[PDB]
Parts: sequence; C-alpha cells; structure tokens
Amino acid sequence: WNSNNLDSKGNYNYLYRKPFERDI
Amino acid sequence: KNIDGYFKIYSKHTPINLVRDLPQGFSALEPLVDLPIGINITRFQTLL
Repeated sequence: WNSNNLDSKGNYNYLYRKPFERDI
Repeated sequence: KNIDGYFKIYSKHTPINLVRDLPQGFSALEPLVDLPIGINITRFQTLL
C-alpha cells in the first residue's frame, strides 16, 4: 500500500541499490 | 549446505573401535536443523 500519509515529509531515510539476498 | 537462503544441517552418531580411519560401511544422516538465514557463504572454520 501507499504510505504517503506515514513516511513522506522530503524524507531521505529510505535507500536502494536478488532472490532472498540483501545488498549491504 | 546452503540453498535458496536456507542453511541445512544433517547428522548421525555411531559407535566405532577404528582409531585410524573412517569405517568401510553405510549409514545415512538425518536432518536436524534448518536456518532461514540468507547468508552468501564461500568459507568455513571449526571450533576446538
């Protein structure tokens, strides 16, 4: 679901860069 | 073994008297534990 009523501010705390593999 | 983000453990115990080597014979290992841990693994080490 859209969380524009919870997580927007903008808000820079969310970040991004495979099958159940994290990319730390 | 590590497959689809699951780390699987199988094991068995047996009595022996051969100090020198692995005994010539057959017995299968049962699944004990299965960890949904997702780690990319290429190396391992053992605790004394």
